[PDB]
Amino acid sequence: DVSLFFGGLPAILLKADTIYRIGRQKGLEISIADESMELAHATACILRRGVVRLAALVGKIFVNDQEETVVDIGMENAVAGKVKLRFGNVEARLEFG
Amino acid sequence: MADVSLFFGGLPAILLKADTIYRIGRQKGLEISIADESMELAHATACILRRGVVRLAALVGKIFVNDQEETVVDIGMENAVAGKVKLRFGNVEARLEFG
Repeated sequence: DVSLFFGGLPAILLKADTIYRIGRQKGLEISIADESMELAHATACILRRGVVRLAALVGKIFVNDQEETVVDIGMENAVAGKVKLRFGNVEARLEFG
Repeated sequence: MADVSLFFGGLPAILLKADTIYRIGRQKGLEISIADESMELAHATACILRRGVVRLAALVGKIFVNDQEETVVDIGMENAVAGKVKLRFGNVEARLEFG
């Protein structure tokens, strides 16, 4: 249903009822080694069926180049089923199935 | 001082460490796992945003700060009375205490 793609990783198949921790800290669901990412950068969740919530913690988040603090994203917000994300200076892509 | 602790009734205080994402929910194995029906499995997160300031973000569940609903909120000593800030996660009462 909702997949998250960072360069160099397998697609992350986002599951319900799970808090995804995103940062440069090791041992997180999404640990990215890039120096532009904060140790505790952000968190993602499935808010309800087909809808992902992203929340910025210590790091900044951009959705299609617009800064957001907290944002809910579903297929209706996508272009050709995709959304560009950026965490610090690290780009990623969400895809809705 | 820059000590910030989270209290859920009759649980030991959780002292919040910098650069750490605290998962808050009913799911077992989280930093803050609370067995209450009104807590969602993936309810919220807390993290030290900067010295003496905690950011809380509501995920699946709702958060209330001194009874006012918030989605993302930053809380430091300026929001405390006698060192305390009242929080609610769903129907679960909690408080932040600032050193």
